[PDB]
Amino acid sequence: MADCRAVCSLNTSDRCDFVKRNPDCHSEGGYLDYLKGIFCYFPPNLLPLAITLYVFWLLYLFLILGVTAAKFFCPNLSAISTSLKLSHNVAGVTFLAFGNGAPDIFSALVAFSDPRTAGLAIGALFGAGVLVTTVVAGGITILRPFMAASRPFLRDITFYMVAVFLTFTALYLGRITLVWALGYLGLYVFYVVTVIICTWVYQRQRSTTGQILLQALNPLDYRKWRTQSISCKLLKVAKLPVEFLLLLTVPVVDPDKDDRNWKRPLNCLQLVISPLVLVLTLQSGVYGIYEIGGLLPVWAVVVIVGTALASVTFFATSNSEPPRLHWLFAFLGFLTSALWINAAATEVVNILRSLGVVFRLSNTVLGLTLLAWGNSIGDAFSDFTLARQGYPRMAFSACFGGIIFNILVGVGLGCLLQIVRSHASEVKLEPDGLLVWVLASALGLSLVFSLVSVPLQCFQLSKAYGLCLLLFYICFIVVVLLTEFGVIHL
Amino acid sequence: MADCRAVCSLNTSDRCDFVKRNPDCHSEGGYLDYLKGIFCYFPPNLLPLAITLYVFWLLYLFLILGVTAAKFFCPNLSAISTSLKLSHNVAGVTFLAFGNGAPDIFSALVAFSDPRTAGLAIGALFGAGVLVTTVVAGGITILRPFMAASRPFLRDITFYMVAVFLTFTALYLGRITLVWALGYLGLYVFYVVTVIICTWVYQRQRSTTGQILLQALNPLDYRKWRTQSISCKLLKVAKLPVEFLLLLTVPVVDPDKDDRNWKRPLNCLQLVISPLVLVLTLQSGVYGIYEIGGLLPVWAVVVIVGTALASVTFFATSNSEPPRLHWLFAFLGFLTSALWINAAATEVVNILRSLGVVFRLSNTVLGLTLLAWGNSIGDAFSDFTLARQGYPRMAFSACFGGIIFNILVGVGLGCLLQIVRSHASEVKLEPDGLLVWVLASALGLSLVFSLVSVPLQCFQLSKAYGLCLLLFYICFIVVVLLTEFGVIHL
Amino acid sequence: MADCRAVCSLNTSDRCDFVKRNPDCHSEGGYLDYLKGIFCYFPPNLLPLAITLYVFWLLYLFLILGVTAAKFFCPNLSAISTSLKLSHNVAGVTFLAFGNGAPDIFSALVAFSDPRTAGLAIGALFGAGVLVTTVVAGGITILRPFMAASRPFLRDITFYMVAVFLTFTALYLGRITLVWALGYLGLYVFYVVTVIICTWVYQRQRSTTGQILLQALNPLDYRKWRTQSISCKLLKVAKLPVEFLLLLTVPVVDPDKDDRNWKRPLNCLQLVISPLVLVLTLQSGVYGIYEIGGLLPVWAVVVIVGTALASVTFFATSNSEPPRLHWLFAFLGFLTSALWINAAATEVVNILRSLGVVFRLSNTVLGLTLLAWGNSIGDAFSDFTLARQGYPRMAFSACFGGIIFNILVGVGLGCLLQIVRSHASEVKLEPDGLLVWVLASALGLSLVFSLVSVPLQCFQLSKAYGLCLLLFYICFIVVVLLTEFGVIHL
Repeated sequence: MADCRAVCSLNTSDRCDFVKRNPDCHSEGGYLDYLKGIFCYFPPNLLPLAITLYVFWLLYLFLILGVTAAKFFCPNLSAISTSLKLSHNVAGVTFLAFGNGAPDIFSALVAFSDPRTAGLAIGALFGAGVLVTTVVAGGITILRPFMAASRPFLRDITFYMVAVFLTFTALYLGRITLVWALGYLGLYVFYVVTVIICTWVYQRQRSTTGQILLQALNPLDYRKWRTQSISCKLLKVAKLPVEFLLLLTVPVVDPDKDDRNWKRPLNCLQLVISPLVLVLTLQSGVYGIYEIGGLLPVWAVVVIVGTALASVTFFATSNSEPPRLHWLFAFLGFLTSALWINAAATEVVNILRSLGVVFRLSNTVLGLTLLAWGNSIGDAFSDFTLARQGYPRMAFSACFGGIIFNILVGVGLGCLLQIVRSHASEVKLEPDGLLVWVLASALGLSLVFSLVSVPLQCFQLSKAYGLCLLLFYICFIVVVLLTEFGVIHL
Repeated sequence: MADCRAVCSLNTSDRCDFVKRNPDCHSEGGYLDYLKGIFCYFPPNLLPLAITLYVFWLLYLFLILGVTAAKFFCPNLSAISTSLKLSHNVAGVTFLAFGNGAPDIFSALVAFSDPRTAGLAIGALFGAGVLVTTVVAGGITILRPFMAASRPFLRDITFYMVAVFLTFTALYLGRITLVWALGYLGLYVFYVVTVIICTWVYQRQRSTTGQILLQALNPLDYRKWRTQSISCKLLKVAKLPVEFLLLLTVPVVDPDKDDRNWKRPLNCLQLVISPLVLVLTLQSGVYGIYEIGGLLPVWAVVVIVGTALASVTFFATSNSEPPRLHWLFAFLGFLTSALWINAAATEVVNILRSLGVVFRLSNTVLGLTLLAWGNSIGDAFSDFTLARQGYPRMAFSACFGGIIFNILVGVGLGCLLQIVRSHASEVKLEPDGLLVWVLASALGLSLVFSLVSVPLQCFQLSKAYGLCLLLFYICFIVVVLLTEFGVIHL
Repeated sequence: MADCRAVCSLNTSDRCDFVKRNPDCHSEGGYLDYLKGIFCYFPPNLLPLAITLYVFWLLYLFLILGVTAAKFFCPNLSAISTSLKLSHNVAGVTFLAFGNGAPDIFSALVAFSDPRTAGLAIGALFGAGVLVTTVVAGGITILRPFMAASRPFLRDITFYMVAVFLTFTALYLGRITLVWALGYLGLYVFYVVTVIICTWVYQRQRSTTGQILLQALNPLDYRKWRTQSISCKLLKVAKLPVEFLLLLTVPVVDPDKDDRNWKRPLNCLQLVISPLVLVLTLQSGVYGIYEIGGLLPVWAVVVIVGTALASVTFFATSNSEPPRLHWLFAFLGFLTSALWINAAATEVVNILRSLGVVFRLSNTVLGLTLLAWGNSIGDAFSDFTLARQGYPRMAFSACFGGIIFNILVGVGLGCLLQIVRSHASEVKLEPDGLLVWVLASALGLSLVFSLVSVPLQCFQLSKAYGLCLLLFYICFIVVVLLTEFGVIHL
């Protein structure tokens, strides 16, 4: 079984056949085989043509994540937070945490499925934790200075430190048993229960149709369209199709407007469209193709129920006033929106992974540097967007809550599933070199620096904190890159 | 002669006898031993519980240093500074320097008594210097931004750099003679004389009884007691006994009040209590028990003289007006207060040292770290408290004056005493590894960074300076810890 | 051929003869042989007194660069910028860039003349780039906070990154051909053309005699002279001769005054003095003595033409009103002033080089530490002075424009001249150790940190950016020094 990279040294005539019968280059989770397109479709003598196009494609992806987070994800999450009268810390700890941590948990599971890649998975988790706790927090503090909550910050950082030290001990022992995974799950459940109980205790003390449908689906404001410059007009033309598709798919609820963005026919159609998208997209449509008893597919029952509910709500409410349950739509407008993030992020990885092969690079770098960046690009986008809109407290609290979520839930679930499926009494962790311990030391240093600096700063997070964190991360990345290339021997 | 740690692998029945028979399991400073209590006094099984108790004890110690510095040390020192019309720089250079540097000098002497531990002593001095010049200054600048005096800062940093480079040369030569120690003493005397002369030259240019006694000893304000929360009430109850004892022992003079905290009967009793405490505590009752000619003990003459003076001042002054020499009491209220710091700090070390055995570590690096932290914990407390109260200039100047004091006086006195006692022509310094030179390079880097940054900042010390110093110290500590564990081979 | 340093171990009687017949450790550029003066002139038994004198001399040099930049260079450059209505970015990109980069280009040429020193030359270029991009920018931001232009900053940093990566690739290949040098020259020409075109496009969118001569040459204001303190008076007395000489030599044009500093007789004499100085200075007289086919010397024609022009302008204008071409004088008042910088900087190097020969100074590294500092001392002085006067944008833009200038033009011209003179098809670059790659990684890290930080800061360059850069540079210098002395083995 020759390596996949050997297709580069193999004759151009047989490269496509080698790919068709070569494994170790068929990552999934995406939708398009990029290596296949490079090596079989586009003219063999235009290698670069596909390349530059892909680069452009990559840039287009960074536009999509720029829009979905700016217009639909953050406003829906803010409406959810306002409707339930939740504090910023609680919302950041639970909702943004789940939305930013689901892909990381899925990647951790798919990596823990193979005992060989357990070290790669734990290293990727540590790298993502380092990146989020340093660079995301730094940008959050720099973009919008603010004052953080003292008690929730101390509580969250203490819980995160406990979780990190438990993971450190588990890695040092080189093995994880059933008891460890059960303890991780119990610790996360206890953290959530403590959040809810403390928040509750603190809360007690203070005491025609068609034209409106076409207009709602029009993303172009002609009055605004007329006054833009040439570059702005071109950017708007580029953004138009994806914006129209997202408007068609993702509902939005904004409490800042008197009408609360109520578009009765559009919302009724979305009540059918969004669940269908969810079932047809989750797990790449495995549940969509699933048949209930071999007679009725899941998607058919889904569309039937959606159409029934849409007809009921169409005949139940009027155009003038939005129903009292309108905020529930925001929940849907959240969930689907989060999905529109995740898939996009996956595609970004499918870019970085592939082009990489063109220039064979070390996994001691591909799996630890680029994989964590691809996993946390959605978190970075969402946190920066929320910081710009005017909610720094929530994003800053999520910056630790989400990472606690990934570490605890991902490690525990992966270990439990590996134990149950393989019927093994333990899962063995193989430490691949000293780079894992370097990552661990960097994470510990970042956590200690934050815990020492923020209370000493009287909880007024200025820009110097973020700038110093940025310097630290850049220096750490440079040190790691120098170590991998053999310049520094440890 | 087996190592003391071997008591851990030895049978539980003979552990107490093993501790008793070996004098090396003994530490001089503490009023109370700890390893003996862990082994013999406690039930062998309840080993964790006792440990937790000690942890609690440690926390209680951090409370004591929190009170003595906040209520008695800093106000007395401020009254002393105001009475003599001294500038902030002068007071920080002399008085706070002596008060924060006496334990470091004592430790340096007790370490230089043994030629083997000379390298450990010089490394501890360098580590304490690094910690004070970086972390203490960083916290001082972060807690309260201010504008520092340019000329005294430049003078102090130049003198400190000269002293550090002289120590560097002495260490490189690997030997210290009588001439070197005499030069160190002469340099410190010249520094003090220059301070006095320059300060003098500048200003010339600019041109019933019982009820009051019981009330003075009551630390509880009932009106204030009623309005505190449950946690605050519990904290006050915990602080009450030590506060009462300190009020009984340490006089305080506050010029901010009209009466200047004049409690005539309490002060008269303190005039006898404080000297008795000084003689009975200094050198662990060493001078404490000595007898004058074998007939009259020192403490008896002390109490006789104190009672005579107390009777004289009782019959000499009235309750209405405080005597013109009242500020002299502040001097006493300073000295005893400083002692109340030092002993406490020692106890903290007796915690860190001990528990260490149970989970021993690398004394080579640890001696350098935990020992310096224990020595400088009092300096850190005093400087942070003074910065909070509103005197950043004085603490910032002390941050260099005190370290000049420790380096010069400790090294010179240790070398002189070792030469005189052992009748040797020189004292040999053995460089233990490259970690000493790493410490030296870190100290030099910190000094160069300060000397380049502060003048370039127009002497307006902001928070970024301290935050950057904190990052530097954390990174340096992480690098040292990684080097000691064999991850990085030099 | 024994090394020059061997003169130190050789007998004092033959040291001067050895120097007279010693070809190594020598260099030409200044107007003095410092080693000859140390080892032959001053009494052989007074090694130190003379050394101290040189130290004083060095300090005097730092005074000269302090005056010429403060009084004549920056005001003339500001007048040039104001007269042509140039933006700050354009002026910093072209004029200050040439003035600060001419000596670096000359040193790069004189180093590329020898194929052995190509690695030393490229390392010196990288070190100067690192120092300017970090420390100079840090001081510029700290001394005067400001808001930078976004688009020119992004453009300049992108061009600099492209140039640095091209140099990285050329060094990795270990060879430079004619095509590479021609591409470097074409890239610099394209950069200049893009600057001019973009700048042009933007603005289109917005749409008796004797007494006055003696008074002009008097640098002492008696009214101001009377009120200074003793130290200030001594400093003024020390500065008087060089100030008088510079007033005699360098014309100055200040648009802030109504008369625009018009001194008709002094300017007429300067019209002859300045060109004569230029011809009989640059190239240390190299073109200085060449003859016109023996028909006449160049200096004679120069003084004849200067006297003719001076007579014409003397008979052409009056004392009351300055001519419309007066701003052209500023151009001259710029160029000669820049020369008064360059020579001084060279002398500084002739200090550092020499005293160093006395010591066992290194070169592998030192040739890159002290040489870059000596080359960029003029740039640092000019940028700090311009930042103090109130033009931070121009100096900050020059901080990248000038370095682009040195890298591109110096490398291209050196390679082209070496190829043409030696008739070789390529120039071979020998990488001397890993320190060159360490320098490259440091430069890349600094550039990445700037490109990530400045846009994230909303282009409001505060003091924390500069302070963090200063910390980074100090740490990097300490790491390099530790690596060279064998403490850290790579």
